[PDB]
Amino acid sequence: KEYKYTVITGASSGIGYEAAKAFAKRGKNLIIIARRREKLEELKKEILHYNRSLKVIVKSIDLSITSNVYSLYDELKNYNIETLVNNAGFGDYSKVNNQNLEKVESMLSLNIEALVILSSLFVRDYEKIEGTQLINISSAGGYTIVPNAVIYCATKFFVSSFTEGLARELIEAKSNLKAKVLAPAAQEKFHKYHTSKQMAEFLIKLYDNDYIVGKVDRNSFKFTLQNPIFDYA
Amino acid sequence: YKYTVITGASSGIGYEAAKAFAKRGKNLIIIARRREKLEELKKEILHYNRSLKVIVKSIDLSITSNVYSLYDELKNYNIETLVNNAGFGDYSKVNNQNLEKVESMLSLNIEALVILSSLFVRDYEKIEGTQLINISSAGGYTIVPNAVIYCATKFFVSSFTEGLARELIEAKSNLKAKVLAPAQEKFHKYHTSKQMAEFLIKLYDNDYIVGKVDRNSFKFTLQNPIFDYA
Ligand SMILES: NC(=O)c1ccc[n+]([C@@H]2O[C@H](COP(=O)([O-])OP(=O)(O)OC[C@H]3O[C@@H](n4cnc5c(N)ncnc54)[C@H](OP(=O)(O)O)[C@@H]3O)[C@@H](O)[C@H]2O)c1
Ligand SMILES: NC(=O)c1ccc[n+]([C@@H]2O[C@H](COP(=O)([O-])OP(=O)(O)OC[C@H]3O[C@@H](n4cnc5c(N)ncnc54)[C@H](OP(=O)(O)O)[C@@H]3O)[C@@H](O)[C@H]2O)c1
Repeated sequence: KEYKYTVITGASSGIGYEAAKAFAKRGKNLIIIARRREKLEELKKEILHYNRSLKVIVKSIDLSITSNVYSLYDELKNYNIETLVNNAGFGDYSKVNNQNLEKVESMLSLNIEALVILSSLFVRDYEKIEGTQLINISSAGGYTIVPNAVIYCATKFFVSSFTEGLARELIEAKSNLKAKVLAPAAQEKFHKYHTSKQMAEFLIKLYDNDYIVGKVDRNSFKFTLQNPIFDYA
Repeated sequence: YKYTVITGASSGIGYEAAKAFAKRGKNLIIIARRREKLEELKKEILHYNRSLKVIVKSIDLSITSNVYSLYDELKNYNIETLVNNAGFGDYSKVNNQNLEKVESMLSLNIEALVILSSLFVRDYEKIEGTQLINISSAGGYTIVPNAVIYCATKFFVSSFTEGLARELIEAKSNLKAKVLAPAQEKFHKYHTSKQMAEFLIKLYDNDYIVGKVDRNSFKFTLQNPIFDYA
C-alpha cells in the first residue's frame, strides 16, 4: 500500500539471518523466507523487540519446488518490494563420482532456479521503480573452481555470470533497478574466516555503494567492492 | 560391443557428430525428442556402414525422471563416449523473457547434462578409453548481451566440466572429461554444423580439456582450462 519491504530468502540462519537484522537496524520492513518457521518467528520477535514500529512478514516455504517459487512471488504482489536478496542456497562437498544426486538436484533447484526465477520476476515488475536493488548471493567459488566442490561452484558460476550480465543489461537500458552480486569466502584456530554477521556487513556495504561485485579474496580474505569480473562482449 | 552416446542427435552439431563417429566405425546410441529424425539418421548411417549398431531413443530430457530412466536403459550397453549436446538457447532481455523457456533451458542445458555426466562418471571413471564430452559455447566464457540467462547456463557447463576434468586428473582416473565451446550471412563469419562436428572430433582425438572457437577470429583452438582454480 505505502510501506516498502526488504525481501530476504534464506533468512532463518547464517548470512540471511544477520542480513535481516542489519536491514532492520536501518529501519527497513522485512519479509523473511525459509523452511524453518519457528526460527523465522524467533528472528521476528528479536527484530520487533529492538524496533516495535517495523513490519516483519514471515513466509515458511520450500523454494526447491518450482511451483512454490512462483506462488511465493504471487503472495508478495501486495507488497512494494524495495530490495530482494536471493540468499537461500546450500552446498554439498564431494567427489562427483560418489556425490548424492538428490542433493545435486537440491543445489540446482535452489541455487539456480529459485534465484533466477525470483530475479527475473522482480526485474519484470520493478525494473523501472526508483531505488530498487536486486542482491544475489553467489560465492568466491563462483569465480574460482574449488576442489571437492565442482557442482556447487558451477551453480555459483551461474549466479555470478547471470548477475553480472543482468547488472550490465540494466545499466545499458538505463533501468532504475540495480543488480549486484556478493561473493563471500569461508581448525578455526589456524584458518581465516568471516562470521555471518561480518558477511552481512559486507552485504550492507555492497548495497550502500555503486559497485556490481562485492567479493572476498579467498587468499587474503580482504573484502573488495569491484566491477564485473567476467569477460563481456 | 561399445557405443558412442549422443544427446541432441536429431539436428545440428549432434546430427553431424553422429555421422562423424559413424565414419570412425563407432556404434551409436542417438537421443532426442523427434524419433523420426533419429530414424532417418540411422538409415543414412547404415547406408554408409551397414555393420554398425545404431540405437534410437526418443525421449524428452527436460524432465528429470526421464534423464534417470534413460541412464538406467543405458546400463545394458558398454558406453565408450558420452556427448551431452542436447540444449537450446533463448535470446531476450530478461525483463520480458518467457520464463517457461527459461525453465526448459535450465532443465536441459544444466540439469540433464550434470545428471548424465555424474552418473557416467560414477560407473566409468576407472574404465580405460572412456570420454565425456560436454557441449558448452563461447558464451560460457564470455557474457553476450541479450543472452544473459543462456550464457549463465553455459558458464555452468564450462565450469562444471573444467572442474570435473581436473578432478579426474587429480584422482588418476581413466575417464577423461572435455568441453567444446563453439561460437546478411555473407558479412559475418560462422561455422557450419559439419565444421563444428569436426572440431568435436579434434577435441576427442587430442589431449586437451577445452576446445574453443575465438569469438573474434573464429579460430578453433585446443587449450587448457580457462577458469581460475584453487
Ligand atoms: N564461499 C562460499 O562458498 C559461501 C560461504 C557462505 C555462504 N555462501 C552462500 O551464502 C548463502 C547463505 O548461506 P549460509 O553460509 O548463510 O549457510 P546457512 O546458514 O545454511 O543459510 C542458508 C539459508 O538457506 C535456507 N534455505 C535452505 N534451503 C532452503 C529451501 N529449500 N527453501 C527456502 N530456504 C532455504 C536455509 O533456511 P531453512 O533451512 O530454514 O530453509 C538458510 O536460512 C548461500 O547462497 C551460500 O551458498 C557461500
Ligand atoms: N556459439 C554457441 O553458443 C553455440 C553454437 C552452436 C551450438 N551450441 C550448443 O551446442 C548444442 C547444440 O545446439 P545446435 O547448434 O546444434 O542447435 P539444434 O539444431 O537446435 O540442436 C539441439 C539438439 O537438442 C535436441 N533437443 C532439444 N531439446 C531437447 C529435449 N528436451 N530433449 C531431448 N533432446 C532435445 C534437439 O532435438 P529435438 O528437437 O528432436 O529434441 C537437437 O537435436 C546446444 O547445447 C547449443 O547450446 C552453442
